[PDB]
Amino acid sequence: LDSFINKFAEYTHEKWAFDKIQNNWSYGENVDEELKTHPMLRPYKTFSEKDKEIYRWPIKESLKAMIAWYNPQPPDLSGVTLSRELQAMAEQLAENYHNTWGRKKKQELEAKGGGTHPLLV
Repeated sequence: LDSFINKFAEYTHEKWAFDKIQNNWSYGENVDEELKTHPMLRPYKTFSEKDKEIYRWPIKESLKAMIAWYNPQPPDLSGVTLSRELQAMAEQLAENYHNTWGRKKKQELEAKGGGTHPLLV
């Protein structure tokens, strides 16, 4: 929504960075079998533009469509369970993954030169 949204990509990385050290992916060049390292061992608060292809505007529109209608520690988010006022809204948030990306999914197989997939339901 605001400049705080840049810290949401931190959370997506804070959980994503924490398990790598937990699972031998420490640091040094990239994800690899012979190396078994963590490529992006760096906070997103002061980040480069390589994650702007995943986070930012794609995650902004994730948080902007709603208004229309190094060992980081990610905190626990399940402190408050989503009641039916919000549980059915996550039923709509999961619908976004098949609407925003699903529309691209229809435009993914129709912009390659053919192909069909049963997921289009």
